Amino acid sequence: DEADEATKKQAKDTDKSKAQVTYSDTGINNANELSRSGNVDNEGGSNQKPMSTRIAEATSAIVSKHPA
Amino acid sequence: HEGVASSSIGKPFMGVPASIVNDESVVGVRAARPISGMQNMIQHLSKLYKRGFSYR
Amino acid sequence: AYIAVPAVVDSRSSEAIGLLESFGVDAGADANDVSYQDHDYVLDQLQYMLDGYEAGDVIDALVHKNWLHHSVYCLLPPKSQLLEYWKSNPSAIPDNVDRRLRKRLMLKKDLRKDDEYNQLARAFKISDVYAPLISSTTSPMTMIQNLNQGEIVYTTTDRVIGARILLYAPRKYYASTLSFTMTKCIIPVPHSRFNVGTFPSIATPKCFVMSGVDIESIPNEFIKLFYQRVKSVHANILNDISPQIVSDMINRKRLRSHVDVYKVDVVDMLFEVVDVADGLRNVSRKLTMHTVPVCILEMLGIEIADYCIRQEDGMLTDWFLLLTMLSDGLTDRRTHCQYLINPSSVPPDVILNISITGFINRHTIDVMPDIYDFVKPIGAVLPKGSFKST
Amino acid sequence: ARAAFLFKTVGFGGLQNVPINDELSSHLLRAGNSPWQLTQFLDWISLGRGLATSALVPTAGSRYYQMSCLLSGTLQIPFRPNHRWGDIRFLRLVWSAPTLDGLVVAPPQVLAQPALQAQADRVYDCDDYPFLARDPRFKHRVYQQLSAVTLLNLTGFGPISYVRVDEDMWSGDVNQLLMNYFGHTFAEIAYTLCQASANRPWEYDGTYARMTQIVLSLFWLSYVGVIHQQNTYRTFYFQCNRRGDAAEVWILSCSLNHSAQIRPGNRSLFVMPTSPDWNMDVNLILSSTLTGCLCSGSQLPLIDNNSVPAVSRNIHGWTGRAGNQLHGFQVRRMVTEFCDRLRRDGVMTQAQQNQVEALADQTQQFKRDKLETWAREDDQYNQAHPNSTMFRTKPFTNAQWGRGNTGATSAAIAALI
Amino acid sequence: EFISSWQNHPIVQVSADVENKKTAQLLHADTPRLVTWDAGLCTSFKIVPIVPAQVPQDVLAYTFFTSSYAIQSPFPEAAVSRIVVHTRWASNVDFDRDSSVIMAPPTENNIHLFKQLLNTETLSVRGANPLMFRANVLHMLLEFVLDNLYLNRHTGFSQDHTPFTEGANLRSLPGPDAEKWYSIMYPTRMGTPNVSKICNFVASCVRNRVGRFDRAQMMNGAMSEWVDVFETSDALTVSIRGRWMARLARMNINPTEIEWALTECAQGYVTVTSPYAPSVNRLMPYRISNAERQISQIIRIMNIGNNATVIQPVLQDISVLLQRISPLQIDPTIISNTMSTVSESTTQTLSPASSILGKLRPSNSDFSSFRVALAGWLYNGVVTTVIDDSSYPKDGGSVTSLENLWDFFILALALPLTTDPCAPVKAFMTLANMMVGFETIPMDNQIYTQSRRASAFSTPHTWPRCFMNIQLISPIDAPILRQWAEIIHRYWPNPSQIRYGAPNVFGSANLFTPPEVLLLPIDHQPANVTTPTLDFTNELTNWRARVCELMKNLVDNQRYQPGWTQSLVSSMRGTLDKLKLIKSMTPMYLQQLAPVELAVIAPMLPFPPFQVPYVRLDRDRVPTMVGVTRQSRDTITQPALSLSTTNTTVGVPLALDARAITVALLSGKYPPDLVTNVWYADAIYPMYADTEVFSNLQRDMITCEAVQTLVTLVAQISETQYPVDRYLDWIPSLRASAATAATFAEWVNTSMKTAFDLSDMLLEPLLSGDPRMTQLAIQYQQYNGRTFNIIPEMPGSVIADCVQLTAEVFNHEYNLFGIARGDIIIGRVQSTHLWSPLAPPPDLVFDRDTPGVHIFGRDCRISFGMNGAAPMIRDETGLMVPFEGNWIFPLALWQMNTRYFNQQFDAWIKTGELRIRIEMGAYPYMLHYYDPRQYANAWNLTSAWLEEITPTSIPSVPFMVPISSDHDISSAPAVQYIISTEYNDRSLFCTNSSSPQTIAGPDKHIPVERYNILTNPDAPPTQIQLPEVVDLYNVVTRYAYETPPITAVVMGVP
Amino acid sequence: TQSLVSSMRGTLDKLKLIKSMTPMYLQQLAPVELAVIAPMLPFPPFQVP
Repeated sequence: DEADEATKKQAKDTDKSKAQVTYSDTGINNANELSRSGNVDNEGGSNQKPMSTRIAEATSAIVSKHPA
Repeated sequence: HEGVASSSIGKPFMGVPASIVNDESVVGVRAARPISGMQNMIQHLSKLYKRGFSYR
Repeated sequence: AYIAVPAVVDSRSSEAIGLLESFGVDAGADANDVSYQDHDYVLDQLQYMLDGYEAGDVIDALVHKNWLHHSVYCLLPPKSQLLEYWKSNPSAIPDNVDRRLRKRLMLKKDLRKDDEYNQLARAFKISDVYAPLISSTTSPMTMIQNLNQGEIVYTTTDRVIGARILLYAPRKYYASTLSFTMTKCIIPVPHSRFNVGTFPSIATPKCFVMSGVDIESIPNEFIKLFYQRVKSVHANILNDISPQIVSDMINRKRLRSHVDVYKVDVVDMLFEVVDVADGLRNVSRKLTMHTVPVCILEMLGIEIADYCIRQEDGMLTDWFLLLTMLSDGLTDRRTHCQYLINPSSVPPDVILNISITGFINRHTIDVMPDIYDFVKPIGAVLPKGSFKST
Repeated sequence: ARAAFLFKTVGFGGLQNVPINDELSSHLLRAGNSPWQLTQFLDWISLGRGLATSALVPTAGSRYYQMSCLLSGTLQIPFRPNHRWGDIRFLRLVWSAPTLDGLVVAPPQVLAQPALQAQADRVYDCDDYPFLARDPRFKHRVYQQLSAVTLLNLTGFGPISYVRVDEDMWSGDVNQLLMNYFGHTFAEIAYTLCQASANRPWEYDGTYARMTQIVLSLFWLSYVGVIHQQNTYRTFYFQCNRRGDAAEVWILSCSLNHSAQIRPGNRSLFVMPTSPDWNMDVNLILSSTLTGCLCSGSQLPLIDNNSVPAVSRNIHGWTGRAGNQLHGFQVRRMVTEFCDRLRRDGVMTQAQQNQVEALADQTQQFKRDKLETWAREDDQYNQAHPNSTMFRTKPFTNAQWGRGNTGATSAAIAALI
Repeated sequence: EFISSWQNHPIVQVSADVENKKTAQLLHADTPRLVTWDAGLCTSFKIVPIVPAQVPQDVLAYTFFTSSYAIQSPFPEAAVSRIVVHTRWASNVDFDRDSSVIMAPPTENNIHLFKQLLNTETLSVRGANPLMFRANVLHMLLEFVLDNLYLNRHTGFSQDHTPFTEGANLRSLPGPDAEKWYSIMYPTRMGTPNVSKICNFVASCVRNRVGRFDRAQMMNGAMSEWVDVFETSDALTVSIRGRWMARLARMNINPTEIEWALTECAQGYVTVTSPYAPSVNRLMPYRISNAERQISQIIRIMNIGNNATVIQPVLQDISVLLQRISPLQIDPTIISNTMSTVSESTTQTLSPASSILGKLRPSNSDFSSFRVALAGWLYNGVVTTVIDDSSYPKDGGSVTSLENLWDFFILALALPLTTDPCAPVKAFMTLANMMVGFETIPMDNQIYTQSRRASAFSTPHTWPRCFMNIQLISPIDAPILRQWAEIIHRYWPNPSQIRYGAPNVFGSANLFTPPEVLLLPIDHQPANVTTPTLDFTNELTNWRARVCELMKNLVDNQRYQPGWTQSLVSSMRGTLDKLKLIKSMTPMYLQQLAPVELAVIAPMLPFPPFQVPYVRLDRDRVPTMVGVTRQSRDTITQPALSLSTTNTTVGVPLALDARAITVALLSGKYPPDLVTNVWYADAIYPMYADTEVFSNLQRDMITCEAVQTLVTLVAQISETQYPVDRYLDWIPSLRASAATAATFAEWVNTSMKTAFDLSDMLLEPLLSGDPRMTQLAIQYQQYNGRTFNIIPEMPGSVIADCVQLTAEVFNHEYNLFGIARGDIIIGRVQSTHLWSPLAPPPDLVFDRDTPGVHIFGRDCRISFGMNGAAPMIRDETGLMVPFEGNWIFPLALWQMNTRYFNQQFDAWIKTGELRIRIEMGAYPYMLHYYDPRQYANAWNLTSAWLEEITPTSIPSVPFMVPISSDHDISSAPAVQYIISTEYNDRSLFCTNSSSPQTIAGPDKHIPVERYNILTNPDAPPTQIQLPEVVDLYNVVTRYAYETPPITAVVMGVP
Repeated sequence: TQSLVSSMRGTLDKLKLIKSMTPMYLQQLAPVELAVIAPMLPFPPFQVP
């Protein structure tokens, strides 16, 4: 998606419908490329649930209350 | 309808196009089977043949 | 993030109606997060394609379509008509055209009997000027690949699929059919975080297919075929997510006109027969009852609980009988067979206490019988002993 | 390329018959009647992620030894001079089809007839059997497992592995294939390689054979400790997060920090463990299996006669008058050698070494106790039943629990580089 | 009048009907779903409360218990707790196997679980036939394994911010609620304020085994490849999923191999690329074994037997593909143009050109027959292509007829392209039939004489001796026939071979041929240029020339020419010359290009090629029979000894039209400027983007797995020829038959189809025979009598191995599954003691060796008492004894004499001194808890059980058990009647877990052995104790592997 | 006109290998049933060797 956006921006800058130079759809099989994303946290786990909410879950699991 | 199959799969006739309909003869599963030009034409003729005829 | 659902989706109608709510998705508050694609033109294009080719290869080709990338088809007239259209308004000729042809075309003179223009005319081929050409013989897979890579796909035929078709020349030159639904005028959208469409795709690993509706119960028949073929071929490489998962994805961080009256939402109910003859319990059988409208369920309050379905006299209760009549049948969960209830209290197989468990399949159907075309009397055939008086 | 196809059968560990019986044979053939059970063994060990166990198969080495015993006891029927395949029985079992495809229960007549009395330490030639001689592909497919069995049965210690270093092995195809295993473990690589070898026998100097040799060399160099993250062999090494654990996991890895200098030439040697605790080390058995699969068409160098018992001497394709020496080692001492080499290299500290030592000591204690208990149980069962004597694990002696030539073996492997 | 029997109308659960979708299955098959991910807990056992606690109480103040402070606890806080089996009771799956096994607490009825398969005659709803317990248990275990077949997924972690742990990393579960999971998963995290049993157990554990402890971080800013954690789970499911993962790992392949395989399959006409960089550990399981391929091929051949309609559409599809990718095309007017220039006279009544054009009638659709004839070359094992009988002359024809001459010409050109091995003999006999009367040859008998139709010579036995020995034909009497025979012998096409496929990844499915090899009935010579021109150095062109010159010789014969006008002779000679010199490109195309197209098409066919060797004129080597086997004979155990006589022949002939083939052979042209490499690079590229072969590999793997599982399961209840171990022989079972085996196999088939989400046929080809003796083999035979047979090797089955392991575990943990073991004793016991009936004191139990007992059996007779005497019953020794003492009864005796025995014995059991031991083996049980401070009697329950015993079913055995107490209580009398003969109380978990101790009643602390990892400080972290003990806390490995499609990693250059 | 050898052989093999229980019933149970019902008939059996 970033490559496609770069190509579109290049076309806009060059004032042409299509761009002579493209960052996407080249002849190179660059299929192992990786980019930073918000889906992976610093620990190597997934962010399907926020870290703050996970911490709240863990700390609420051990709460004790005043007797009646 | 069952004999006309094989030799006509997915290809029209008389200007009537092919189509896609439902199948539930097989027990427990009811999926979609594609029919040909003659098969679609027979499918449409069958409801008339099952209901009857109106006569002014 | 593209999510595929087993229903037809349109930009305005699916926004007006609660399609995600109909399937069971929780509310998303502001709707700026989601955007709906329109696939009705794609569906009629699919029917047109099926008229010529086989279903399987067209479906397989359409699987590899990236719905997050824009592209369009450009329909060209036949070769001769293109020559006359270039002879008129001679600014239309591209630079790729031969110099001799271009100069002769500017002749502004009757070129029928010059014979140099004529030998050039036999020599001319459209593929020389335009590289990507469908040419009415191209495979659907090649169509989808050329549509995925690039923006303009030139074609000389109208039997294509995947994108809108734009004319290249005035309608006079084109002698084809007047399929104005897919063909626009001769002269001449960002995606949100979530985009909802009909046809599933495997182009990118950010695509998802929504589960929760059984592939059997899909109302639309073409969508039923598409989903069947996709699931039967690419079963191991599809991302399936529950409606609860979809709702969580929609509301992760935020949470911490004329309307048709013949569309209803139905659910499948799961229950179990329980014998409580003694203080203990004995589970006898597991049953699922199909196609129960939700509005009657809300009216006659039913929750996950234990009920008795017989009265003091010994006959079935009115509410249970009405619910069974409204449903489309009962199936045994272990042995996938139709189940017929015993109306009497004769000891073999008497149901007296039931336990409701949950509801699984939720979708929208049309109550229109589709044969009630003219207003006429109704004659129903029902065998003897069918609680007619009740 | 190999020219002679010979193999050796297991020898009695003090008994008067092959140490296997009907119960063990049925448990082995529980899910498949094919005696060639390499894939079944691979499935049973479950990628070596944990300590596999069972009532009749306490360890992975136990199953390996039982497979060897079953093949040794069963193959002696078609290799009689008359070469008949289906007229006699061995433990209520008969071959199905002359092509040695499976074992089935004997017919009533054969059951009434007496069974075959097998012998110990027999050496056989594959080309003697007419069908094996006729069909080359069948012979090549069988000879992989036959070679693995021979490599296990050659001596009384654990299985034997082959280590070779040669710079000319590397090529473009080898690099391209090797780069694909960047994050996989040794067990997974061995699984894929073994399945590929089973599908197609390799040729003498093929890409798969060269890559297998390279992988074995890398694993053994990393195990000794010559190669690590700060000293790599063409930016490749093996990493183990918990050294001395009961079930160690090794991961292939690349690093751009430093590349060691390799002298030109071709060098090789033969390694084996001596301590009995090899029964609970999947990596060593998998390395031996890879060497056996290689032995199908590679013709490895000869093994010196003085390193093997008398009954294993002068095998046409395996042993010889002047050959390479076998280097044996002990796992617990090799752990200390690994730690010391890393500390001298300067990438480890005293506290880390102490922690590794403590963990290794605990693991050794546990394994020793379990093995002794199982041996005693086997002895008691043999005492109780005098007509169906068996062994569940390869017999060992008390002397094998001490350090042997571990220092010399470590020095030789280090000098390999 | 209360018939109650009409309602008993059974419904058959399996129906059989005529089957035509075998064609659809052969063209396309459903792919099993192998990869499924789980994000919940990897456990199948749960602890449930049975009796609530005793808070508040009059002894201990309420400020003691933690429930008063609302502190969450790992285990239920109750007076009684038990372990119950519930598969996937805590999981988050993306796909549902629907093979779940749920049980109820023992205080409820579970009889419905043991009456699922063959209890179609059990009228009652609370009873089951004790003679199918083994079958029901086997099906239950299979369901257990099938439901537990999943993979573990690595979700995510967070660090602990409380001093309860030393900053450990805790996993987060995806779901609506997580507070309960965070307390269930980690028992050791809880604090220990008081001296309750739970707190003591927690305080007796280590502190440094919780959460994650190992990771594989191979890249920065990316998900870890895998992790290892300590969490609640069970060893059985852990082991099962480990074996499943190992099986998939053995199938994993990498993109470079796929690239190489695709290139080698495409023969260099298509190029694909793969990346070269570090990656993220993809999982693409697609590699299987040649044995599996061969077994699937044999099963498909068995499915397609003797039925043409099942195989014809396959040939049609292949012809469509050939038409799409081939450069050869029909020339419209070549024949008419070449024949419009023959010199003729207009005063003749016969015109050879007009006659030949009328007989030919070219059409564009004629090429379809040619292409299906080409396609038929790959399946000569099951399909034999022949020339339709209508092509031959109606009455045999005559050489005086120009029309018959043209029929002979057409048939002669068309015949050598068929796969029928009798084509040369038919070609000879066509001319023989035409020249009967004109020339004579010696035949064999009076049946197959020279007047018999040429299409009737269809078997090798019918070859005439004069055909095999040319010297018998007289050079003077039959010169034309001798010439034709010599031409046939020295110019028939010679078979050859070509190489195809890339078996490195796809394996090889060849059976009777060496792998990677295709045979061809004509000679193949590779082309050396990419710009072809017309060439006449071909065997087919030579054949045409020889036929034309033979017809010229026949016309120029001096016994035939005088009957014709000179002009007609000249016109015929000119026509023959033009036919000989016609410019057709088809013979050269068939020699240089068609084999390449066949080779590039073959590897991606749904039905792999099945071939037998082509023989030219060697009659001794002609194949005459191809057969497959699926059963075994009386006592024959080795397939090599029963394949010869337990096989069914397969094969079918398919007819074609000679005219279409001849027209295609005579009219063929290339595009004006053709460059073969460019043309094929353009044509083949779209075809090589499909993955159906990759799907078919998985389908074959599942098929073989199912076959092995079926045989393994059937061996447990029947007698088979394969070695197997037994663990459930103590469970009663009936004497099975073929119908029982068929029903059991049908149930297994349905279960596996449901588990793997398949709607088409599976194991039904093998379900048409007695499944007690199954085997798979194939063979074929020659004319001289030699036979060649193939017996595939059977690969292992991870599913079958897992089922056997589950049986081994069940053999020790039967109690957790609701089943009791042993026998029962009925007799009155009255006391105030609080022992449990599931662990009775030894003195109450008596057995066959106990002195004084009376053992009863088959021949029981009861003699009534008279005048105050007592009634007596006959022992097996022969003595008659009164109704008192200790008796031993097999269950079947009471079952067959229920009412009489009840009426004669119930009073003495209730009040007298009679005690009876019923031998049962295995049975389901029920628990009823009673308060120990009040009177209680069990006579009602026992009498109900005894009276509802029936000769075809029994209900669950009821037990009466007291309730444990944690303080002093008074005692009250209690009356018991039923006890077990051995210990059957392994389901207990703890009693009074919230209280410091249990003063009265049965006592049971938390089992430390089930938590060996946490309670034994010097044990390896990855130790399991199967099958004796199932651990409830283990080490679990969770992965994050990716499963992309093939086209996402392998991209081909356009 | 067309060879039917393969079809005939296949049909005959299927008929030979059919899974009928009738011979087993005839040689095992039918004699027992006949012997059971024989002594109760109004017209006792009358047989010739």
